[PDB]
Amino acid sequence: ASYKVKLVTPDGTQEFECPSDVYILDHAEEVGIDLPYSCRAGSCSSCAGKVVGGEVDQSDGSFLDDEQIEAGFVLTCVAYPTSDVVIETHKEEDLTA
Amino acid sequence: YQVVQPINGDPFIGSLETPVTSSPLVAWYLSNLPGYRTAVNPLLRGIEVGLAHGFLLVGPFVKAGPLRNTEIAGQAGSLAAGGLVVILSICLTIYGISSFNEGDPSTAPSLTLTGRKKQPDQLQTADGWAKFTGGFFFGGISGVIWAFFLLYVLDLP
Amino acid sequence: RPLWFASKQSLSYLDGSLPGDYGFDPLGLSDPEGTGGFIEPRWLAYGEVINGRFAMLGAVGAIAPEYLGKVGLIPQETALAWFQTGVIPPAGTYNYWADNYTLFVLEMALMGFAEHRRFQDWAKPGSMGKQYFLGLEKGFGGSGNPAYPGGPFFNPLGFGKDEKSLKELKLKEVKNGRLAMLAILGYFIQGLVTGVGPYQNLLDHVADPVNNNVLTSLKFH
Amino acid sequence: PEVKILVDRDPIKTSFEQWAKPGHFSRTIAKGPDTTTWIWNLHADAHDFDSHTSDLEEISRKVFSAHFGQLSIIFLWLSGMYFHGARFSNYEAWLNDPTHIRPSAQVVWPIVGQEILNGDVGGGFRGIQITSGFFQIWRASGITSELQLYCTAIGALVFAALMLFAGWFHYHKAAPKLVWFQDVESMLNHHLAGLLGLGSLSWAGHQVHVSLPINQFLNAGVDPKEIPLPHEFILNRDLLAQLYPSFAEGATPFFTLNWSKYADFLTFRGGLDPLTGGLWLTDIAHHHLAIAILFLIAGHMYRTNWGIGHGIKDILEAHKGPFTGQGHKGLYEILTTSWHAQLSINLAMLGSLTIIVAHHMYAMPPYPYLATDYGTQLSLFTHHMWIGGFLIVGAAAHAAIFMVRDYDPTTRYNDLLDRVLRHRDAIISHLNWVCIFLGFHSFGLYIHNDTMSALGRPQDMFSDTAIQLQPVFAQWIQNTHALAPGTTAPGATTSTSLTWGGGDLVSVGGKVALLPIPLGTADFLVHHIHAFTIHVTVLILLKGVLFARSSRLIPDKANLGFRFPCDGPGRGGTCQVSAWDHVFLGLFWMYNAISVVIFHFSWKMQSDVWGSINDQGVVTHITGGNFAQSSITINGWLRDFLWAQASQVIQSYGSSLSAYGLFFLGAHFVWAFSLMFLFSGRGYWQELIESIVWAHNKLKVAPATQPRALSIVQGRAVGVTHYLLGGIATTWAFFLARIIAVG
Amino acid sequence: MRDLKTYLSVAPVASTLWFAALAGLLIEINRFFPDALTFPFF
Amino acid sequence: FIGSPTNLIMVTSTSLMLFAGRFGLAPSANRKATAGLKLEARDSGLQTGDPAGFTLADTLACGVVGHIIGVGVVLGLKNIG
Ligand code: CLA
Ligand code: CLA
Ligand code: CLA
Ligand SMILES: CC1=C[C@H](O)CC(C)(C)[C@H]1/C=C/C(C)=C/C=C/C(C)=C/C=C/C=C(C)/C=C/C=C(C)/C=C/C1=C(C)C[C@H](O)CC1(C)C
Ligand code: SF4
Ligand code: FES
Ligand SMILES: [Ca+2]
Repeated sequence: ASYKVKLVTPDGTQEFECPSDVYILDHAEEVGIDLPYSCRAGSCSSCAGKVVGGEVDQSDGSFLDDEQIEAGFVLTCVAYPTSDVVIETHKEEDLTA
Repeated sequence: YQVVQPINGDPFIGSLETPVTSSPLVAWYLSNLPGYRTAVNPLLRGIEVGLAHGFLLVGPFVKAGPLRNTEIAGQAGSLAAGGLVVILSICLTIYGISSFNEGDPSTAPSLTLTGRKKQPDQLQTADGWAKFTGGFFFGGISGVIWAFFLLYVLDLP
Repeated sequence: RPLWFASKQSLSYLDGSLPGDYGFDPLGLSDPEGTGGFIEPRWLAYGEVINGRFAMLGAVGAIAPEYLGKVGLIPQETALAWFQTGVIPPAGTYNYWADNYTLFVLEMALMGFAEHRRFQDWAKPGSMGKQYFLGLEKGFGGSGNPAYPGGPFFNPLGFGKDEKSLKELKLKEVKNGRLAMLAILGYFIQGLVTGVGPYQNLLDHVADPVNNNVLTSLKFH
Repeated sequence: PEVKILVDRDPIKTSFEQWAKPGHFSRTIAKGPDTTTWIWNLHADAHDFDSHTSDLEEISRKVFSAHFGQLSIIFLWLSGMYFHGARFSNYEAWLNDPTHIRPSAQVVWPIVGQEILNGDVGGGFRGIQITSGFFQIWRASGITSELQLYCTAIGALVFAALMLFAGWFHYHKAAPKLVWFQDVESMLNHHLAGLLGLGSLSWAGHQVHVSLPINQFLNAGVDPKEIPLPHEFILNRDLLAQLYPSFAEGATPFFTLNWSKYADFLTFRGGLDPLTGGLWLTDIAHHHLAIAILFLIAGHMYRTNWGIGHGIKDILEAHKGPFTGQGHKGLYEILTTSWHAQLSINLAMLGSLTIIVAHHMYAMPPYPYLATDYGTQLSLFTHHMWIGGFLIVGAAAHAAIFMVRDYDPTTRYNDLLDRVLRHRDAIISHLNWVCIFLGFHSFGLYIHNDTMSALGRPQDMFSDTAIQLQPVFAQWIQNTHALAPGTTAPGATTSTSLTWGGGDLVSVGGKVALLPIPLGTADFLVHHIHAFTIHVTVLILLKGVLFARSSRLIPDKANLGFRFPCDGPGRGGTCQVSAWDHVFLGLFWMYNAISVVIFHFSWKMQSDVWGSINDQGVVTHITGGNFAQSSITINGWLRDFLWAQASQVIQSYGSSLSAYGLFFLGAHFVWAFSLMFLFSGRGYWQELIESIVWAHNKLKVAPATQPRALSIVQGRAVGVTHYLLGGIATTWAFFLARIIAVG
Repeated sequence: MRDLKTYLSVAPVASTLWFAALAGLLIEINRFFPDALTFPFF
Repeated sequence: FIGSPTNLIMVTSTSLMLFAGRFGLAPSANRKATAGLKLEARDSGLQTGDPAGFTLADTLACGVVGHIIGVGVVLGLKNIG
C-alpha cells in the first residue's frame, strides 16, 4: 500500500508516505520536496534516478535502453513504488553518460 | 603477398587497384589509344576514332537489316551506317556545345599518376572538342565508304 | 584394479566405490557433469543391477525346458524352445489354461503391483512401510539403498552382515549378471541366425566344428 | 574438449498462469493493450526468439523444442493421409485397374447440395480425385490392403504424440545447454552416417524384401488379394528364390565378394519399365545400397573424441591465397554463434534441392503408373517449384538478419566478408548491368517477333523457319547423353532418361509415358527468359543483403533495425530502404520467375510429350504440337495457352469440377483485393477511422482499446500475402481443372 | 484450473467456440428445412 | 573360402594397413598429419597398453581402411582379369 519512500538529494534525504498505485513524482509533489522534471510522460531523462534498495514498478516506462531497467536507473514520473524504497534524485547525466 | 591494393596507396579514394585497372599490359595499351594520347592534336585522335567506328558499323546494318537477302539492295545498306554516323556526330556536337565554353580552361586533370603537373588535356575544350568532332565525323563517313569499297568476295560477304 | 580401454575422462569419476568398477566407459555415459533424466549415474547403476538380475533369471529359464526335454518323463509337448512357446506366435504357439492375452493382462497386473511399489521405494526412500497393506508393510521398509533393500523378505537367510561379505557378494552378483546379459543377447541372435534353439545349437556344435559360425551366414531363413 | 551429454533439470515449470497473461515473452506486450496495434505486434514477434532475450542458451532451447512441435504436426498430417486412404478411398479398386480408375480419397457430406462434388471417379465410388500421388507411393511400397493403411495411420498417430511429449520434455524437464548444441562435428557425423546412411540402408532393405517381390507379383498379373503377405517372403524363402534365384545362396556372395551373383536384383539398366512407365525397382534398390555406403563412409570425417578425424577450424584456416588475404579464418566462430547464418545457408540449399527434385522426378519418373497420370505429374512439378522458390527467398531474409543483428568485426572478424563489403559497389554495378543486357536480349526478341508477325513479315522473325537460334550446346550434350550407354558407360544398357533420345518411346495403356524431347529456337528463347528472371531476383535480394548496415544515402542504417518503414521523406524520400523491404520486393520477382517456369513446362509437356498413341503407332499430343511455332510471340501465349486452356475451368459449373470454377473466381478476387493494401497508405485510413469512431462515440458504444490503422510494414506485408495467395491459387485452379478434364 | 477458465475466455478461443456452435445450429436448420426461398408459414 | 582366392588378397591388404597404422608412416590416433607430408604427436587421452600408443580406435580405423582398399582392388582385378 502506502510504503515509505526515501530520496537522497542535494537538499538532503526526506521521507513521505504514498500509496503504491501512484507515481513517485506526484507524491514528492504532495509533501513538497522539489525534484527535476521536464516531460511527466516517460519520454526523456530529466526525472532519472537510481535505487538503493527494493525495486520500483517500471511497467509503463518507455524510451529506455533494454538495460536501463536492469542495472539501476529509473524515471520517477512513471514509476510505482512497490516497496519501502530508497532512491536517488538528480541523476540524469550519470545516466546520460 | 596480396594483389589488390588501394589506388596509389590512398585507401580513402573510392576505387581500388587490380590486374584489371592497373596492369602493365593494360596500362600500356590503354595509354596508346587515341582518347589517352593527351599530348596529341584533337583532330588526329578524332580521325582514328571515326575511321575505326565507321568501318565497324558497316557490317551489322548490312548483314541483318530488312533487305539482307535482296541484294539489288543488300550491299548498298551502307546508307544506314552513314546515317548513324551523321546522327551520333550531331549528338557529339550538341554535347560539346552544352558542356563547354571557349573562354574557359579544359576540365581535365592536371596531375599525373605520380604527382607531377601536366598541361591539361585540350580535348576537353570547346575548340578542341569541335575539332575532334570534325575529325571523328570525317573518319566515320569515309570509313563507311572504305568498308563499302571492299565488296570483293572474301570469306563471308 | 585392472583397466579395460580406460581413459583420462572415464577414470576421473570412476573412482572405484562400485562393484566391478573397471574404468571402462569409452562413451562417457557416467559423467556427472550434465546429468538429467535417466542419465544420472545412480540410475544407470541400478539399471545395470536390475537388467543383470532379470537376465540371470531369464537366461537360465529360456534353456531349461529343452534340456529337460531329453532327460526324464517330462512330456515333449511341454519341451519347446524359448522362441516357440508363444513368445513369437508366428514362430510357434501353445494352448495354456488362458488366452495369451488374458495372460498378458493378468501378468501386467501382478507386475504393476510389484514394480510401482519398488519404484516408490526408489523415489521417496521409505514410503511403502508406512501405509496399510494387510500387513506386508513391516517387511517393505527398506535399507536406504534401492538395489539392496533387505528386510525379512528379500534376505531371509541373512547373508552378509559385514562389509567384506557384502562387497565380495556384490562383485560376484554384478559379474554373473553381466555374463547372463551377454548370454541372452547371444540367445537372441543365434536363435535368429541358425533358427533352431540354443541348446540344440550347442549340441550341434559340440559334435563337429565344421559349421561353427561363418557357415550359418547363408542364413537359411 | 571431449564430447558428452550436458543437460539442466527443470528449467521452466509447467503452468497455465502464463497462458492467461497474453504476451509474457516480451516486456512491452506484457504491459497490456492501449490500442489495437498491440494485438498485431503480439503475433508478429511470437517466434522472434533472439529478440525476446539476449541469452544464446535460451534461444537454442526454444528452437529445439519448437522443432519437436513441428515434427509432431507433420506426423499428424501423415496420420490423416493414411487414415483417409484406408477409410474414405477407392484404393483397392484402383489397385485392380490402375489405368482406368482415377484415385480419390476424400468424400463430402450431403448438406447444401454440395454432394455434387462427389464425382464418378470409377470403381463404384464417388468422391474427389486427388493429385498428391499417394496411390503410386503405396503401390511402390507393396501395400495391398486397407488394413496396412490403418496400421500406418495408427503408428503415425503414436509417433505424433511421442514427438509432442519429447518437445515438452526437452524444454521443461531436461534442457540441454549451449555447449551441447555448439558441437557441430559430432552432429555432422551423426546426420551424415546415422540419419542419411542408416536411413537409406534400411529403406534399401525394405525394397529388397517387400516392394520388389510384391511388385513382381503385381506386374505378373496376380490378383492383389491372392498375393502372399510380405512377411511370408521373409519366413519362407523359396518364395523369394522362385523370383530371384540369387536368394538361394543368401549372403554367401556378399562375403565371398562374388557380388556378381546378385546381378539378379541389383542391376544398372537405365531407362523405364515398359509395363508401368517407371524406373526399374532393381535399379532403385541398388542405388540406395550405393548411397548408403557413400554416406556411412562420409559420416567418419570429423574428429569428435578419438583424435582421428578433421577439425573444421583447421580446414577453414588452411585455405587462403594472394587474392583473398586470410579468408575462411573466422568462419567457425561465426557459424557456431548465430542461428541466422545457419538458417540462411540451410534455406538456400534446401530450396535449390527442391527445384532439382522437381526436374528429376518429371524426367526420370520413380513411381509405377505415375508417368501416365498427367495430373499428378503436373501437380508435383508445380508444388515443388513453388516450395523451392519460397525457401530460397527466405535464405536472403535471414542473411540480412545476420548482417543487421549479428555481424561484428570487433569480436568476430572474417576477411572474406570484409572484402566483399569493401567492393559491394562494383558487385552491384556489374549485376545490374548484366540483368539489363539479359532483359533486352530475351524479352526484346519476343517484342521483335510480335511486331514482325503483326506487320505481315514472318520471314523476319526469330524462329525455326526464318532466323534460327538453335541451342547447339544443349543439343550437343543430349546427343552425348544418347551415345553414352555403351561408349562412356559400358555398364549401362539404356541411357538415364528417355528425354535424351535414341529413338526409344515408352507407352502405357495407350498413353505416352516418355520419348525424346526436341530442343529448338523456342527452347533457346524461353531459357534466356529464365536466366533473365533469376538474375533480377538475385540482384534485388543481394542488394538487400549487402547494404543492410549502411549506405551512401543513410550511413547508419544498422541502427534503425532490420524491419523499419523508412527514414522519413527527406534526402529525397527514403521509403523502403530496409532489408525487409528488399525481401518484400524479391517475393514478387520470385513469383514472376516461378510462374513463367511452370507455364513453360506445362505447355511444352502437352505440346511435345504427353498424348495418346495408337496401335499402329501414331502419337497424337494433347495440344497439337503448337509450342514450336506459337510460343515465340506473346500473342501466342495469350491465345493458344491462356484463352484456349481456361475453357475447362470456365465450364465446370454443374459438374464435379465446379469447386475449381469457384476457386478460380475467388482467387482473382483475393488478388485484386490485395492491390488496395499495396497502392495506399495508412494516413488516409487513420483519418477515416477517426470519423467512424466519432459515430460510435455518439451512441456510447465506442471501444476502449482504441482502433488504429495498420502499421506501414504491416500494410506492405498484408499486401504481398494476399497478392501471392490470389495469384498462386488462380494458377492452381486453372491447372487442376484443365489437366483433370482432358485425359 | 481457474487459469484455464480465464484462458478459454480469451478472444480467439471464445470466437472459435461461438461460431462453431452457430455453424452447427444453422447447418442443422438447413438440414431440416432445405431450399427455403420464402417464409411459408404466416 | 579360406585357401589362396580372395583370402590372400584381403588378408595381406588389411595386414599391411594395420602394420602401417601401428608404426608411423600413417595418420593415427596419436599422430596428426599436417598436410600429407609429415606427422605430429598428440596424446588423445584414451589409454592403451601397446608400447607404440596403438589405441583400439586406431585399430578399428585402419582395419576398416584395409577392408575398403582390399574390396576395391579385389573387385577391380576380378573385373579386368
Ligand atoms: C515515326 C517515323 C519513322 C519512320 C518514317 C521510320 C522509317 C524507317 N524505319 Mg523506323 N522506327 C521508328 C520510327 C520511324 N521509322 C521508331 C520510333 C522506332 C523505335 C521502335 C523505329 C525502329 C526501327 C528499326 C529497328 C528499324 C527501323 C527501320 C526503318 C526503315 C525501314 C524501311 C527501309 O528499309 O528503308 C530503307 C533502308 C535504309 C537503310 C534507309 C536509310 C535511311 C537514310 C539513308 C539514312 C540517312 C540518315 C541521314 C544522314 C540523317 C538521319 C536523319 C536526319 C534526317 C535527322 C525506314 C526508312 C529499319 C531499318 O531499315 O534500319 C535502318 C529497322 O531496322 N525502324
Ligand atoms: C543417429 C543419431 C541421430 C539421428 C538419427 C538424428 C536425427 C534427427 N535429428 Mg539429431 N542430433 C544428433 C543425432 C541424431 N539426430 C546428435 C548426436 C546431436 C548433437 C549432440 C544432434 C542434434 C540435433 C539438433 C540440434 C537437431 C537435430 C534434429 C534432428 C531431426 C532432423 C530433422 C529430420 O530430418 O527429421 C526426420 C524425421 C524422422 C526421421 C522421423 C523419425 C524420428 C526418429 C525417431 C528420430 C530418433 C533419433 C534420435 C537420436 C533418438 C534419440 C532419442 C532417445 C534418447 C529416446 C532428425 C530426426 C533437429 C530436431 O531436433 O528436430 C526435432 C534439430 O533441431 N539433431
Ligand atoms: C525453416 C523456415 C523458417 C523459419 C524457422 C523462420 C523463422 C523466423 N522468421 Mg522467416 N522466412 C522463411 C522461413 C523461415 N523463417 C521464408 C521461407 C521466408 C520467405 C517468405 C521468410 C521470411 C521472413 C521475413 C520477412 C521475416 C521472417 C522472420 C522470422 C522470425 C519471426 C517469425 C515470426 O514469428 O513471425 C510470425 C508469423 C506469422 C505472423 C504467420 C504469418 C502467416 C502468413 C503470412 C499467412 C500464410 C497463408 C497460409 C500459408 C495459407 C492461407 C491460410 C488462410 C487462408 C486461412 C523467425 C525467427 C521475421 C524476422 O523479423 O526475423 C527476425 C521477418 O520479418 N522470415
Ligand atoms: C558398457 C557400455 C558403456 C560403453 O561406454 C558403451 C557400450 C559398449 C555400449 C556399453 C554397453 C555394452 C553392452 C554389452 C551392453 C549390453 C547389455 C546387455 C546385453 C543387456 C541384456 C539384458 C537382458 C535382459 C534384461 C534379458 C532378460 C530376459 C528374460 C527375462 C527372458 C525371458 C523369457 C524367458 C525366460 C523364456 C520365454 O520363453 C521368453 C522370455 C519371456 C523372453
Ligand atoms: S511515411 Fe510513408 S511516404 Fe513518408 S517517407 Fe515514410 S514510407 Fe515514404
Ligand atoms: S519528466 Fe522526463 S521523465 Fe518524467
Ligand atoms: Ca553425462
